[PDB]
Amino acid sequence: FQCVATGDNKWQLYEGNATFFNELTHYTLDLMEAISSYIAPAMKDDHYFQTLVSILNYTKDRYMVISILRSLSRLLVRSKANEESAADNLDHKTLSLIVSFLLLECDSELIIASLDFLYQYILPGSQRITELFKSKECSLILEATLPNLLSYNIATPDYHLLQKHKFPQELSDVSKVACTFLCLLSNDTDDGAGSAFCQRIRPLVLHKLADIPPLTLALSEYMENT
Amino acid sequence: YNNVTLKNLTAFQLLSQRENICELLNLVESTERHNSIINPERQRMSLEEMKKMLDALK
Amino acid sequence: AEDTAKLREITKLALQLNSSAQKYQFFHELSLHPRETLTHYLWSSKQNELVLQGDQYFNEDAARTSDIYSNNNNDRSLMGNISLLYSQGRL
Amino acid sequence: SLPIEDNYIREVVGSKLMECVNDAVQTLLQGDDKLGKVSDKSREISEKYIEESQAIIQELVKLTMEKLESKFTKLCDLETQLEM
Amino acid sequence: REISEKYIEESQAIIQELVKLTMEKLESKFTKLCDLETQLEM
Amino acid sequence: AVFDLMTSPFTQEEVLIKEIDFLKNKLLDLQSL
Amino acid sequence: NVFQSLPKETARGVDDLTRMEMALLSGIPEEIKWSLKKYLTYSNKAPYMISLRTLPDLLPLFKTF
Amino acid sequence: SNIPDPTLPPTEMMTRFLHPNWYALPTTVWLKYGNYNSWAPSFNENGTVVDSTTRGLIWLERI
Amino acid sequence: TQTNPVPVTYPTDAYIPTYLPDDKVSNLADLKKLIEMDSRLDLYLTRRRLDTSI
Amino acid sequence: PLNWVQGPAIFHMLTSPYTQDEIINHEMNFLKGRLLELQEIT
Amino acid sequence: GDPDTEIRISARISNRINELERLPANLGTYSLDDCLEFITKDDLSSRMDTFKIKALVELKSLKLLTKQKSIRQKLINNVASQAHHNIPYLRDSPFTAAAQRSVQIRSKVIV
Amino acid sequence: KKEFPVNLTIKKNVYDSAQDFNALQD
Repeated sequence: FQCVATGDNKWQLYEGNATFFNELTHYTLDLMEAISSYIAPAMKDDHYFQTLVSILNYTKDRYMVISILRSLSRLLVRSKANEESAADNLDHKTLSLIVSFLLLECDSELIIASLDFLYQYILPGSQRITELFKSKECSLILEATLPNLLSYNIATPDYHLLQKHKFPQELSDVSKVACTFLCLLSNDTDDGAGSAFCQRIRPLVLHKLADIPPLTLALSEYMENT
Repeated sequence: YNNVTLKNLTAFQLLSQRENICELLNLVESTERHNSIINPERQRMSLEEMKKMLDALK
Repeated sequence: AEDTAKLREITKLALQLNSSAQKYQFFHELSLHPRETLTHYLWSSKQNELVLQGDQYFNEDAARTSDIYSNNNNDRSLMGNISLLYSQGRL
Repeated sequence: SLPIEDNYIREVVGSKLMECVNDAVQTLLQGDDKLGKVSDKSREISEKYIEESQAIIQELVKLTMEKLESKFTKLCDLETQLEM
Repeated sequence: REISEKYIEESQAIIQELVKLTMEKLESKFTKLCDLETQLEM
Repeated sequence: AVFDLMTSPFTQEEVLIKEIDFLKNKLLDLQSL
Repeated sequence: NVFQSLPKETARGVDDLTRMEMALLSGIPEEIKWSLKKYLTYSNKAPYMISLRTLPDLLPLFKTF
Repeated sequence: SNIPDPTLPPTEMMTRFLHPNWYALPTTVWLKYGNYNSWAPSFNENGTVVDSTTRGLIWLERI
Repeated sequence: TQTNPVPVTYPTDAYIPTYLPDDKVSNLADLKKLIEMDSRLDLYLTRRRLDTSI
Repeated sequence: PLNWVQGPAIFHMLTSPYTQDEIINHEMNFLKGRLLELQEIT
Repeated sequence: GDPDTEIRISARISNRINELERLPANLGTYSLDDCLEFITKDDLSSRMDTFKIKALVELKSLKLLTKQKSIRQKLINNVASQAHHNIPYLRDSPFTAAAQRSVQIRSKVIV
Repeated sequence: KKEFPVNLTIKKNVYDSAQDFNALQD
């Protein structure tokens, strides 16, 4: 399937036999999703991690993208301490595509599958935060989308009805995941790539904490670490 | 006509399969399905539009 | 707006390109191998004709007559499960 | 199996080309001297489909440009919408 | 066949020139707009 | 709605407990959507 | 006098578990198709019956296809 | 007996047949996100038989 | 907007074949360059339309 | 060890559709007819 | 369909019903083969009711016409409702086999 | 081929209705 995902001249797929392979590869990706939890010690030259990152940049199926994101999120649980294949094999196209899913404000399961993979990727923090906040187009999406995902699917108190006279008490599914990801991102000490990012976001997150009283109970560590 | 059925898929595969073996013996014309899709005056109009876009963007 | 109809036109033209590419690939494989694709045609087109000729004895004026049950032992589809449906109570 | 209304139905209410094509294929699958002629016909049919496909590719490349150009104008509005 | 052959060889040099011209235009657009966005951020 | 008889190392009460643990999960998966 | 004490749990032949287990070990292709279709039915309706933990002699049987 | 007379208004005998070659099959479901989303996975397939390309060919040769 | 995407009947953004010979066409890679151009430009427009109010 | 146990209730409906929306409406009725009958055992 | 031509069928069925319901019940027969039987003044030969039976089989088959249609509806809608488990060329199809395989997909669990 | 028997001895004449049998005259 890597030849179909890339576009090589070897093993050209027969169009009459494409229906014998499109429903074949889903049952293999489901088994990869099933066994993805037990191959959690990963090597540097991992053929699964080399193949699925090229699978993800070619496919156009929502269920397949969710399956690849779950298989890559639950594989990097006990990831590494110094170096692994995740710090080098990301060739700036997949990492610029997973973060770019957060602009999809309609669908939420893709946001969940992206934030879970980012939460499992941000767990080392030594060579991961500087890798994530590196380029000029990947570190500026979270300048506006990360406060936007906090007050998502939450009945915020509007002000247009208060200006045209003439409280939710809850959260959402993505809100706790975004708060946990932001609080673990707030643990970047010694003013690295995380603490320089978190100082430009707090005056915008404080505008959202003024309206939602569950956001006072949430984001506990980020308020203590400014 | 919004959905497809078993007979519709089988008839679609059969009509797509007979027309391939019908062209080898050359007992069908199949020129109206050729010229209306190629349309060489539309192709040269397309080339003139791309040349006009070159002249507008330079 | 015009963007939806424009993307519709681009998608339709890409489907025309996919049709032209599949019709190219069939003749390309027939040029590469001439043997095991014509027997494949004589098998698959025969099976497709057997599938399309599998629904002909269940019409309006065909089932009200008696040329289904009587003397049609060559059909083999029905009139063989009357010993099975009676044992299950379906009648 | 009882014909009852079968008399009254009769009182009230009173292809070859593809078989010849299949027989032609069955005759072409006997001698090896004809498969080369079939492949030489299919080579120019494949060249005809290359000429069919390349014009559709060029028309897609043309039709992408105006949908891009409208977004270029929407992009050029931002140069003043941000300066304000 | 010559009518379709005439308007298919000279068209690729038009396509590969105009796509590169749009690339050279969009690069000069984005390298200005990103600096404007950083000035807006400051 | 068909039935079957088969051999298993589990007893009938444990098969019924496994049927409860499967069908309540199926009910909680189907009533949510 | 001897045809009155037959056990009813095995008077219908052998049960479907060993029937479908011997069906894949046999060579009859329609029987193999029926056994794989019924195993596809059991894998959707009751996955714990045909699990590999309960039946250890099940994992070489599916690899041959 | 309790049989009806044969000059009764229900006598069509074929009104709820629904032959299995006319069953609808689950095909690829195209999804829409918005007006400015061109990098998202567009359509979705879970248990589908045919491909989106060969269903789009049917959409081409019908509409 | 809703939580799930809207099911539509018309196809959207079909595939591009990669098994075509590039020695005669030499335009499928340029069409892929146009697709990634459109995706980058739509990415910037979507980020601007999200940053214009937040 | 051998134990002759009754198999589970498999929903084998007479007609066999292929769309998902024509299966769930009968599957919920099968669950309501199955769990209310196995509830009185325990 | 076509309800305009079905009333014309029912009017011909009811015509023969009303014709057979006007025959006398005391109908006897006499064949040209009885001379080998030597029928006396009180003999009761066994070839007297050869047409009275056939005058009732038609009259009671025209009444069970709606009776056999229910059995035919219970037979055809049980042998043709599946149509893909006994017929070999319909179950050996690439669309039908993939559909019957894909309708049995169990839902995936999360974590 | 099984065919329903046309019993002409039971049916009454429609056109003439005068050359029928005396048991079918009434």
